Amino acid sequence: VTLQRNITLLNGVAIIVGTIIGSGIFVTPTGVLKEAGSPGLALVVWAACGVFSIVGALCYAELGTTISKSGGDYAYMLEVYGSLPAFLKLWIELLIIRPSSQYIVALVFATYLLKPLFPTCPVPEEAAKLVACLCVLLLTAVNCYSVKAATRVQDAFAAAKLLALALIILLGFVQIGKGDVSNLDPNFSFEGTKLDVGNIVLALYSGLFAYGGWNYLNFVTEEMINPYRNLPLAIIISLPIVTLVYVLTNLAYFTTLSTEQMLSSEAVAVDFGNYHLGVMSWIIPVFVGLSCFGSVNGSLFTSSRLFFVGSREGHLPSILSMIHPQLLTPVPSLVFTCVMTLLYAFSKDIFSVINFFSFFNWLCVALAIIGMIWLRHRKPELERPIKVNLALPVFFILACLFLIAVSFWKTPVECGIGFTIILSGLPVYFFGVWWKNKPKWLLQGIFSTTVLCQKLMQVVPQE
Amino acid sequence: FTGLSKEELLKVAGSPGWVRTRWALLLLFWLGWLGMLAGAVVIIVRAPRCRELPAQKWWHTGALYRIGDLQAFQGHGAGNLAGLKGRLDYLSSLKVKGLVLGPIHKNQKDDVAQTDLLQIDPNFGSKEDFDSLLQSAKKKSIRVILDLTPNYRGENSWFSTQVDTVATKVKDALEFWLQAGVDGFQVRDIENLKDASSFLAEWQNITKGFSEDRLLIAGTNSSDLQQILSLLESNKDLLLTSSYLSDSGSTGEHTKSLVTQYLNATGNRWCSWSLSQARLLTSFLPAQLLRLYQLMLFTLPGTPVFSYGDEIGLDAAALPGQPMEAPVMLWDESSFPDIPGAVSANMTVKGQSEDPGSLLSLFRRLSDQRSKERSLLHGDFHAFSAGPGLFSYIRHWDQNERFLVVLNFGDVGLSAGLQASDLPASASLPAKADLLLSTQPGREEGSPLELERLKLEPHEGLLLRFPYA
Ligand SMILES: *[C@@H]1O[C@H](CO)[C@@H](O[C@@H]2O[C@H](CO)[C@@H](O)[C@H](O)[C@H]2NC(C)=O)[C@H](O)[C@H]1NC(C)=O
Ligand SMILES: *[C@@H]1O[C@H](CO)[C@@H](O[C@@H]2O[C@H](CO)[C@@H](O)[C@H](O)[C@H]2NC(C)=O)[C@H](O)[C@H]1NC(C)=O
Ligand SMILES: *[C@@H]1O[C@H](CO)[C@@H](O[C@@H]2O[C@H](CO)[C@@H](O)[C@H](O)[C@H]2NC(C)=O)[C@H](O)[C@H]1NC(C)=O
Ligand SMILES: *[C@@H]1O[C@H](CO)[C@@H](O[C@@H]2O[C@H](CO)[C@@H](O)[C@H](O)[C@H]2NC(C)=O)[C@H](O)[C@H]1NC(C)=O
Ligand SMILES: N[C@@H](Cc1c[nH]c2ccccc12)C(=O)O
Repeated sequence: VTLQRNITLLNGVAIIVGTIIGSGIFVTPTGVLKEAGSPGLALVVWAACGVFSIVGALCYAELGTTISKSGGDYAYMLEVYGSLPAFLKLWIELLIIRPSSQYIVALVFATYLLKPLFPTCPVPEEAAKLVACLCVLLLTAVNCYSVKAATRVQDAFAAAKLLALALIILLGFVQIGKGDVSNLDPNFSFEGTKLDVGNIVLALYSGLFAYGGWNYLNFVTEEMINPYRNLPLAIIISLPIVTLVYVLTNLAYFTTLSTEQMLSSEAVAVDFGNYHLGVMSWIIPVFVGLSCFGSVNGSLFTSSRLFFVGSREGHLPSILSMIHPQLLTPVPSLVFTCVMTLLYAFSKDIFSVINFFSFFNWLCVALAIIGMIWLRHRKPELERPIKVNLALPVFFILACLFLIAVSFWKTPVECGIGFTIILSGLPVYFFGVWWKNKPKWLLQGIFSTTVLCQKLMQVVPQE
Repeated sequence: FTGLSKEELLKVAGSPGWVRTRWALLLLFWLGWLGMLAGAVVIIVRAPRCRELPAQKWWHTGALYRIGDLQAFQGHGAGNLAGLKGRLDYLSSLKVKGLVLGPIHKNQKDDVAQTDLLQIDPNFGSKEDFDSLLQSAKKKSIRVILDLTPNYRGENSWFSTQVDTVATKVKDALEFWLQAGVDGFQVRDIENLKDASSFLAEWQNITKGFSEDRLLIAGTNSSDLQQILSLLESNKDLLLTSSYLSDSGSTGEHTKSLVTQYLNATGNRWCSWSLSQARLLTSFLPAQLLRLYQLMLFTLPGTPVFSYGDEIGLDAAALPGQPMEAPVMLWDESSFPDIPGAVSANMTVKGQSEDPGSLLSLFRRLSDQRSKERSLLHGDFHAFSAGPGLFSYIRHWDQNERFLVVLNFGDVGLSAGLQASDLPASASLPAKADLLLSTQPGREEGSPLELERLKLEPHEGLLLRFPYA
C-alpha cells in the first residue's frame, strides 16, 4: 500500500508555476519602484532576480536528481549533516513559516475577492477571516478526496493565472500601439536614489520575494513518473517562462502609469484595470484572487508530503505515516496541516512572521548547497547523471551570504529573536528522539491514542 | 509500528456504529462549512456601504505656485524660459500641482491700440521656447496656468478707456492660448472691470467649452464678503483669490469666525485660500506667524495658492535694493549683488534645505501630507469651539485617517481647553491620538499624546492624527 506516482510533466510544471506566481507580480512593483527610482533600474533588478532564480533552480534540479528520496530540504539536508539539523528544520517548518504561508495567501485571496463589493472601503476583517477559513477547509477536503482532483485544480488555476497575465500583456501592448511614448526619458537615464549598499540591495531583496516558491518539486518527488528526467525538465521549462512574464508585466506596468502613481497607490493591477478596462474593472481583483486560490492548494500539497516524510524517519509521531487503504491519501497529515493553518487566524497581527522567514528561507538553501558540495567531496559516482560544473553552487553560496548580511543589516533585533526560537526545538528533540525508554503508561497512552485515531480515520500503515 | 496492522484494523473497524460515526463526523463537517458560509454572507450583507467619490479633478490634489516676476525668479540677466525648464526639478521636489506664469504679453503703457495679448515678448522667451517649456512641464506632471492681464505696467487693471474692445481681445486670445496647450487662465484686479460678472461668466463658459479640465482664476483686492458673494452669484464654479484673510492677523477666534462664515455663505463649495491675489505672505505677517499660516492653509477644504519664495519666508523689507512688488529669489550669496554679505544662510534656500527645522522642510512635509490621504484631499471639515486664542477643527472623509488641527493664535501660552467637541459627526474624538509634527522646537513626534493636559506654547500648531473609530 504505497502512494502511486500520478504527477506528469505537465502537472510538474503546473505545480511550480502556480506556486511561484501567486501574489508578487501584483504588489511588488510598488516596492521595487520605491527602492529603485528609475524604472530601468527596476527592470534590471527584476532580470537579475530572474537569472539568480535560474541558477538556484538549475543546481536544485541536480541536487534532487542525485538524491531521489522524497521530501525536500528535510531529506537532502538529513542525508548530509546529521539527524539533529533535520529535526530543527522540520520543527521550524511545522511551527510558524509553513502554516503561516497558507493563511497569509488565503487572507490575500479573501480580501481581493471581496474588494469588488468594497472598492474604497476596507473590507470587514470578519468576512476575510471566514472566507480564508472556508477556502482552507474546502481545499483540504479536496486534497483528502484524491490526488487527481488536486492536480486538475492546480492545472486549471495555473492556466487561469497565465490567462490573466496574458491579458495584462496584451492590454499593455495595445496601449503601446496607440502612439505611446513608453516613458523612455524617465526610463533608465537618472537612477534616482541609487546607493552602493543603501538601496540597490534593498531593491534586490524586495525583488527576490516574488521569485520564491520554485523550491517545491522535491516536496513531491517519488510521486511523479520517471523522476530522473521529468524533474529537471519541468524546472527548465517553468523558470524562464516565469522570468520573461515577470519582465514583460513590469514593462507593461511602467509604461502606462506615472511613477508617482505607483509610489502612492498600492494595488497596481486595480489601477491598470480601471484605466484600461474602464468597464467592469472589478473582475481584475477577482482573477488575482483566483491567482491566490490555486496557490494555497499547491502549498497544502507540498506541505502534507513533507510531514509524512518526517513520520517515516521516526521524528514525528507514527500517526502521520498511515494512509487510507482505498483513497491512498495521507489523511492525518492533511488534517494536521489544516488545523495548524486555521490556528493562525486567531492572531491579532500576521506580519510578524516575516522577520524570521526572511533569513531562514535563504540560509537553509545555502546549507543545502554546502551539503551538496560536501556530498560531492566525500564520495563520487553517487548516481549523478547531470554532473553540473562546480561553479554555480559557489556563486550561489556567496550570494546567499550577501543576502544573510543584508537581512542582518535590515532587521537585527527581529532576526535575533527569530533564531532564538530555533533553539526551542532542542527539548522537543530530546524528548522525542534522545529519550526512548519511557514508562509503560506513556507508551500505552500513545498507542491508545494512535489506535483511536486509526479507528475514526480509516488509515493503514505504509507497509 | 505503534498501531494496528491492515488485517486487524479491517477486522475491528467493520463493527456496526463505527461505520456510522465517521459518516456522522463527515456530515457534521459539511454542516459546519455551510454554517460558516452562511455567517460570512450575513456579515457581508449587513455592513455599511461606501461613500461616493467627488469626481476628483487635477487642481484639487495639491497647492498652486505663483510667479509674479519671472525675471527675478532666477536672478537678473536671465529672463528666458530655459531657466524655468532647468528649475522645474526644484518645483517637482516641492510637489506642487500647478504653476502660474506672470503676464508675458506686450504691455508698455495705456496705449490700447498698441497693446496685443497674443504676441510673446522676446525678452521673456519665444513661441517655440514656450512650447518647449510647456512640454517639459507636462512631462514632469506640472500643469501650467497662464496669466492674461492687458495692463500691468500702468495704473489701471485693464485700460483707462472703454473696456469692451479689451473683452474682445481677451476672447480672441482665449483660443489662441488654449490650442497652445495651457491648462488654465488667470485674471487679476477685476475690481476695475465694469459689470465684471457677465464677462467672467462668458469666459467661464468659453473655457469649459474646450474641455473639462480647464480652470479660471480671478483675483480681487476687496476683503468684503458681500462683494465676493455677489461676484460668485453667477460664477459658482469659479475660483476667486482675494484679500479676505488679510483683514486681520493673529486673531484667536476672529479667523475662525471668518472661515466659518465664508464656508457657510458659499454653500460648502470648493474655494481658494490665500491672503492676497499677488503679494507675499510676509507683507502681511511677521516672522513668528509664517509656520502657523503655512500649517493652516494646507489643512483647509480648498486649494491653497502661494507666492514664489514664500516657502522659505522671503522678506521684502529686509533688503533696500529689492523692490516690494518684485522680490529677487535668494539662491546663494551671489544672487543679490548689492551689499554682499548682507544675505544670511537661514534666508538662503541652500541654508534652508539641509536644516530639518527650516521653513522649506515644513513646506515640503505639508506638501507630501496634502496629496495622499483622502481626508485632506476631499474630506469633510468640522471646526469646533475651544479656549480663547485657539482654532481647532477636524478633517474626515468617510472612513479613512482622521486629522485634527489645533492652532494657537494667542500671544501668551495657555492650555488646550478643548472643552466639548462640538459637531463630532461620525468621527468621534478619542482620548488618544498621534502627533505627526510640531511647529516649534521640542515636542518629539511619533509618540502618542494625551489631549486633556495639552500645554500650548505661544504661536504653535498641532496636526494630531487618529484612525477610524
Ligand atoms: C454659456 O454660459 C452660460 C453661463 O451660465 C450658460 O448659461 C446657459 O444659457 C443657455 C442659453 O442661454 C442655456 O444652456 C441655459 O439657459 C444656461 N445654462 C446654464 C447651465 O447656465 C450656458 O450653459 C453656456 N452656453 C450656452 C448653451 O449658452
Ligand atoms: C483696493 O486695494 C486697496 C487695499 O486696501 C484699497 O484701496 C482702495 O482702492 C479703491 C479702488 O482704487 C479705492 O476705493 C481707493 O483707491 C482705495 N480705498 C480704500 C477702500 O482704501 C481697497 O481696499 C481696494 N479696493 C476696494 C475699494 O476695496
Ligand atoms: C450661515 O450659517 C450660520 C451658522 O451659524 C447660520 O446661523 C444659524 O445658526 C445655525 C447653527 O449653525 C445654523 O445651522 C442655521 O442655519 C442658522 N439658524 C439660526 C439660529 O439663525 C446662518 O443663518 C447662515 N446663513 C445662511 C444664509 O444660511
Ligand atoms: C537667522 O535666524 C534668526 C533667528 O533668531 C533671525 O535673526 C536673528 O535674530 C537673532 C536675535 O533676534 C540673532 O541670532 C540675530 O539677530 C539673527 N541671526 C543671526 C545669526 O544673525 C533670522 O531668521 C536670521 N537672521 C540672520 C541675520 O541670520
Ligand atoms: N511568491 C509567492 C508567495 C510564496 C509562496 N511560497 C513562498 C515561499 C517563500 C516566499 C514567498 C512564497 C506568490 O507570488 O504569492
